[PDB]
Amino acid sequence: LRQLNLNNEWTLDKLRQRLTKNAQDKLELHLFMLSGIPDTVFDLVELEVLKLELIPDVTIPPSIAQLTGLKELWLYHTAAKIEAPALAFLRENLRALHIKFTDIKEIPLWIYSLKTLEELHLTGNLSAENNRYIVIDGLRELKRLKVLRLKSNLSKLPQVVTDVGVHLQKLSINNEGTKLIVLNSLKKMVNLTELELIRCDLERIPHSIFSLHNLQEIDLKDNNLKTIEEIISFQHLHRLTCLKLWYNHIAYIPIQIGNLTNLERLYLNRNKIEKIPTQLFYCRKLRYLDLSHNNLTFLPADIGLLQNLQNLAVTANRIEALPPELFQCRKLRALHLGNNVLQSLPSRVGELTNLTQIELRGNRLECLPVELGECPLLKRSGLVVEEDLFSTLPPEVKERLWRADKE
Amino acid sequence: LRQLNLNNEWTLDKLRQRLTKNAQDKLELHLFMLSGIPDTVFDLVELEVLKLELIPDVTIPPSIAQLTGLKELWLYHTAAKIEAPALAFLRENLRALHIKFTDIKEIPLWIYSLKTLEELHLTGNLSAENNRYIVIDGLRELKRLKVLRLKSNLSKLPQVVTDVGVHLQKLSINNEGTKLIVLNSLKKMVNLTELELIRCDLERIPHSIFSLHNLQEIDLKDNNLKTIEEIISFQHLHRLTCLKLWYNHIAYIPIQIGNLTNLERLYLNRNKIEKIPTQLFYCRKLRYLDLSHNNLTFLPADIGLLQNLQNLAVTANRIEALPPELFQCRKLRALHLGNNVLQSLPSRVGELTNLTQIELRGNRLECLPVELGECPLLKRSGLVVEEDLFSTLPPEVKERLWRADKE
Amino acid sequence: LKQLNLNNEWTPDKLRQKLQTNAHNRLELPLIMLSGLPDTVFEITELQSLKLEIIKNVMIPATIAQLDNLQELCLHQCSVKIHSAALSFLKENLKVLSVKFDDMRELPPWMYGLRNLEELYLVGSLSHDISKNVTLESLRDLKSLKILSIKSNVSKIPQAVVDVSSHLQKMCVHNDGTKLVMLNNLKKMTNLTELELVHCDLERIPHAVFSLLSLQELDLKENNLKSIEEIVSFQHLRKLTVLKLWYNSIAYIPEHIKKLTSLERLFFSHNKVEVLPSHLFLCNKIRYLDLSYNDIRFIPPEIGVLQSLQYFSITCNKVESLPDELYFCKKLKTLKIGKNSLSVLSPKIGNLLFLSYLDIKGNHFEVLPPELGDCRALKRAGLVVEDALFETLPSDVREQMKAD
Repeated sequence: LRQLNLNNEWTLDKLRQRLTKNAQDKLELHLFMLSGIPDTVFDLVELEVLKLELIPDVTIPPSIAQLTGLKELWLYHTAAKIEAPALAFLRENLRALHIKFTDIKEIPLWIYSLKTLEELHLTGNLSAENNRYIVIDGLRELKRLKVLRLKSNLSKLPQVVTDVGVHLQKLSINNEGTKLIVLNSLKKMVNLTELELIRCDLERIPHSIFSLHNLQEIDLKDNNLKTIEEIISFQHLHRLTCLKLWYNHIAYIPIQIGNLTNLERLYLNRNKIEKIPTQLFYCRKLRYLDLSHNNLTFLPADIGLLQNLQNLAVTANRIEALPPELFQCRKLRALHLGNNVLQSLPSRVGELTNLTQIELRGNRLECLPVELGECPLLKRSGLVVEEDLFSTLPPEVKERLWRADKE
Repeated sequence: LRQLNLNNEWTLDKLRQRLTKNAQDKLELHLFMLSGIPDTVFDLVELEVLKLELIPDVTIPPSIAQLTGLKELWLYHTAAKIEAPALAFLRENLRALHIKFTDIKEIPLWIYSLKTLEELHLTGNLSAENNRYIVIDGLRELKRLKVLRLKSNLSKLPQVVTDVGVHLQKLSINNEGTKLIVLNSLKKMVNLTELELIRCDLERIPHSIFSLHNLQEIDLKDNNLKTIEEIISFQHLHRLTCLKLWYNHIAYIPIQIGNLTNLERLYLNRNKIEKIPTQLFYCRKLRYLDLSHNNLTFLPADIGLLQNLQNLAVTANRIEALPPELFQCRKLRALHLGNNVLQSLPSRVGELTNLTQIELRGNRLECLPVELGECPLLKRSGLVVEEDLFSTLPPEVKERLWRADKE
Repeated sequence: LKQLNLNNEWTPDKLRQKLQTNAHNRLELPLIMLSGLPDTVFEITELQSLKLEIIKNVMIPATIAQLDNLQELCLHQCSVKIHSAALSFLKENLKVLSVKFDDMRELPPWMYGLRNLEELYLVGSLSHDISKNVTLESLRDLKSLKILSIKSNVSKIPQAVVDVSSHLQKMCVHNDGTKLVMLNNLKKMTNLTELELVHCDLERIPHAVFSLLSLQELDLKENNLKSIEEIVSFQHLRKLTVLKLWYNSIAYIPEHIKKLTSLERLFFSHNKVEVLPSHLFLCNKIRYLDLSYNDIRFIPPEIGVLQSLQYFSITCNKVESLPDELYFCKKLKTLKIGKNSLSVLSPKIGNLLFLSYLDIKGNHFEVLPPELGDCRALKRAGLVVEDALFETLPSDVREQMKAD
């Protein structure tokens, strides 16, 4: 009766108004804390990502044949039983499955039978006595798996991912404070383009990343990296373009980062770096130089050489004066200067054209110069600043910026 | 009473609302999960593809004789019962018939008396214990059959299939990760003009393929081919117009494959090809080409030799520029060059007025050249250009682009 | 049941779409007109501030421990209680507070129990029984309090202010028409740098303000100061660079301002000064001199010493004659002479290479000279002139400032 009633109450139009969109611009539906799953949800055709959160012991009806645009099944603490025609349909249609569970028995055993699945997000402890990676020993049946997110407190990386990683292209491992004994086991895992070791408390960069060659996006967030001196060997990685060495204990940058000419985004924010060596400023390909929440006191003039820089975020630093050479780079799109100790912003910012959002609120800025209104694409939403600082601009220039807010 | 309720529930107007069209541009009517078949759905003479997916207790009255365009019967998981007058009507109008079945349980029995249909599809495991391809032995009365497509995970090649296929034109075999033991038994299959082997995981080209002089299309998609050393024996054939070795791991394509002049369409995308040789492009009438998701580091010389082409797929490789090699081609219409490290578009691509599409989903272009403003034929909907990249064109050029989008 | 209904009423999606930014550039939740806090607030762990507006008898759970990014609270008319582990977490995490008390109970006694407090904004309506506030005298617990903005009727300065004499750096009062007395407390400020006594009903400069020894910015706005006379001891405020004395009734500036040679920001606008002194111009260090809407008759020719002056707002004054000595100073960047009593504009203006602001609206002029094209840093948007006088310019002179 309750399942039938849930099918009855959850009408089609209220589901249509319940539809949302995700970060991937796919139609979305979050089912949170229901007795079962409505059949009118399964009657939908435009839905792309359905989100099953806290659904106790439901069975998937075969009416999922109507859910043709369904590609991402999101399973949060949901013990799901499956019908055979719906199992075949999900085998031939479903391509992204995220599994969060509190018990290792909560993960469905039919996820191994899926063949069109490429993205898996196993968040929750896979490491248990006699169930340590033996439950997921069935991901050998998975063939096209390319994204394998593991927020699972893994003490040591599984041998099963060493077996699978020939075809794996992304390995996001979050242990939330447990160190990996990598043992250079990623050599058999040759097809990775992205590696996101987040909150692993590694305290040092392992040599498995160095043995690999195909990586282009390396994230070592919150690994407690006190020293990053190994990066001299990173010239071996000819394809890396995003070295996200943020949220670590990095206090300095070795000069061998100048050998890394292939970097495009260098996310060093929320670190303890106090001085930028000029060798880091050799890399012409840097586009997103985020050094926010750090100990930088001055900005070198060689930043004018970095012509491809777009978003220079030095938020909450000790930079007192911006050099004029900072405005030599004309591609600055988002100058995040907030929470700094900038005494005065030079008028050379009027030469910049790509600037769309500049952050000056929270600074020692005495007054806003008139030339700040010379940027065409800048608007009030982009120009976030204190109201009295906004009032320093001429009412005709203020009219121009208020019009950019309006028009 | 049940049929009366179904007739009232599914009115003629409701069916017209559900009237869709398939890939063959034929009128489809997806009837799924109904307790009974309707009569108004047979009242509509416009229907061409009668779809019956998972509809139990099916007993088709002679009002199916009311259908005029009925040449397709997609009966999936459907046990169809048809009277003699309606069966005789099917014996003069029905042409194509797709069956989805769970072994013998959902296989119709009236299909053998049908002798005037021309197409047929099958799907469902057939190699059962003590019943090795014994359930498909009744397809001998079908003389006008021309198209037979199979996806039945065959562990071995059925001898009944070899006996049946005498009057066959198109045959596609899908094993979804199972070995296909041809064992040189396809030499009898002389009448085959298209042979598709999708996911046969062969890792070797069977020697029976080299005996058929009617095959224009050879398809070996997802066969996990690494070293193609059997194309030397393909020199005996003089009918293959398009090889399909895509979604494989072919590290390199040997020299001898440049001796096939009759080849007109190369689908080799998502492979392991590192450098494609110039000698391979001695065949210059490669109208269609698929080489995306590969490891090409530069576009080689004898692309300049190519003249009788219409597209090249260069998506996701390591090519930096459009060289004069692609610029000696004067008939390209679609460029699949997205998410690449393509540094720039040189000038002569602005002479390519007959440019249906470009693909630039993440490419590293500095800016679109003004020579692209030389072609008003390419419209904003016609080409796929990033918004930040598209806006760099002159305001007159951008206004003309939006105008031609309206015009 | 109220909390159960509230949790169902306010789903985490609704609070996520409610998210916005505050005036301190922090992620703030503006919870306004509610019965209590929802339990789905703490699922947004990226939050940095909550604005609680008129949400009384609220009990904060320990689940606030999930708000790791939280560093600010803004309590607006909220009689909020907290739980012990939540109290410890906000003691170990919070930095900024801003509590408004329309009623005394809306000011919570728990908020002084923290020690990681840096900035406090004590807006509200304090009773005149100020020394009885033992809740105030708990600011000695705060070992990092540097900003203290009390927007309330502070008649007598608390000894709570005495207990935070050293660690405080910004001190702000909006006394709102009440005389500020018991000066010995403000004498006890040792390391205070910014004193913001806005409308403390000060009939002159208090001796407490002058007993400051480490001040850097003094604001006596809307304080009816009679004179600036004790300045023989402003020389000990060598750290002072900002003097904010506008919207006042001062009628003269004596020579004594020569004592401070580090003065940069000087505010004397909307005052009762009828003639600007020359001994004010004798100081040359002054870079910011604000005298808008004053009653100044004329500028003595000693203003040529003021070369470092980058801001001389004499706009909307009574000034009829402007000497040529002011145009000798080329560093003047922000110059406003709008709505003044001038007759003609000086042709010699081209030496002002760094001149972004020029405002001449409302003032009577006969003919705009071509020498307005001689200004280099001038901009058409920066040169606020009427459309009729915009017509009375040569086309090349128009394009000189119009074309960027």
